[PDB]
Amino acid sequence: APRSVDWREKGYVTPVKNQGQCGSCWAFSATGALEGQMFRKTGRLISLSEQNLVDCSGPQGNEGCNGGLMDYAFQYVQDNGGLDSEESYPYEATEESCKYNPKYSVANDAGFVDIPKQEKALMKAVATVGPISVAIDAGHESFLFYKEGIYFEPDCSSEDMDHGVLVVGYGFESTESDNNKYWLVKNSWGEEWGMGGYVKMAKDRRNHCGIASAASYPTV
Ligand SMILES: *[C@@H](O)[C@H](Cc1ccccc1)NC(=O)[C@@H](NC(=O)OCc1ccccc1)C(C)C
Repeated sequence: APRSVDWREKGYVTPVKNQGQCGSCWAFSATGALEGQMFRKTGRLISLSEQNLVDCSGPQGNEGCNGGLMDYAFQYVQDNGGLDSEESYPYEATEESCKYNPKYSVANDAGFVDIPKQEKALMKAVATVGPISVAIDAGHESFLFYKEGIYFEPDCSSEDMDHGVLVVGYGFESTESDNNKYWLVKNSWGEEWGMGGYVKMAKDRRNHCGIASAASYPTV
């Protein structure tokens, strides 16, 4: 596979968004992965509605601001036959009744692919598919205050993930410890967080923070 991948340079990725004070990371991860696959198919990058998923994907198993799963989000778009754009169905950071309107749907998918729980398998998917939805253990003060460099948290769990994010690539950079590989991760905490809203997470370091444990993408 390539040593370095950055799907932002290919036009697959919208600007960093902000979920606010709502447990809806899973919806931002899902829209990001679907935004990439819709671009792959149509050549048009359109921001998609997280509020659509928060409000409407309950029947697939999601719980709005109280958590959810990207796979469930991908299931909703398939079962629902569409997903509205972000401009038509903007984000309110609160759970409301479903207001989906198919006339403003800009995205569809025919299911989703679960990536084996191997960092090598995740690398193959990022190199060939596009941005991938992943779950990580982000429940550490070090993650809140991250600014730059490769993020490594010794107390991160590979099995207790609590935060959905989007792998848009991977790469390397020389470091003190010679642990130079990283996943390029788009967060949904606004661009003031981290590096323009992005973080470089340690790659090939015992599945750090569980990044390969719950990876998937929509089929478009
Ligand atoms: C990210 O904003 C969100 C925060 C949160 C963590 C734990 C519990 C609630 C909310 N993280 C997730 O949604 C989390 N999902 C998760 O733990 O899946 C289990 C689940 C919880 C609630 C409803 C349905 C499933 C990420 C995506 C792993």
